[PDB]
Amino acid sequence: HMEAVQNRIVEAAERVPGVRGVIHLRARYVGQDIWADMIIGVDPENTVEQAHEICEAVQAAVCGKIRRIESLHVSAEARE
Amino acid sequence: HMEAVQNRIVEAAERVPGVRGVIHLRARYVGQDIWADMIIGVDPENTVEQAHEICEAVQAAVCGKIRRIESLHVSAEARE
Repeated sequence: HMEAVQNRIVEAAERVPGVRGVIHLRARYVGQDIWADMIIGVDPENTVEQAHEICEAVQAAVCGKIRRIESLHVSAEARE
Repeated sequence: HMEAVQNRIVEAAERVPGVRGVIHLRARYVGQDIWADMIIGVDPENTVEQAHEICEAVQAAVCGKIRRIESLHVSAEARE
């Protein structure tokens, strides 16, 4: 049941300003830890710099709320 | 490691309007489920009716965020 932990990741990410959905989330256990890779949607008219700031906020928010995560790589794509 | 689940319960409860701390939290596993009893602090000058509303909001907030909880009994005491 990774459903429970993935549901938490998504919820957490979605509550960060500028996230327009979670497009992708791959999470796996490395021992008792989670390592994850996520793609978020953002406004296409955000700058690249803003997109990088939103990714960094999501990394902070998600890692703050889900203490078992030990690696979280966040990227962004335009979403309408 | 019930520390992780109890930390989540407390955080969740503390973010509900009118909670002035978690005074007490007993949580235990009943199979894979959590059953818990909690006392929250509230403003002494809240009415008894308001205190009951805050308890009901905490029950909702906590059970909404921690899906493994299958019983949560919330009571209130005055806290300055």
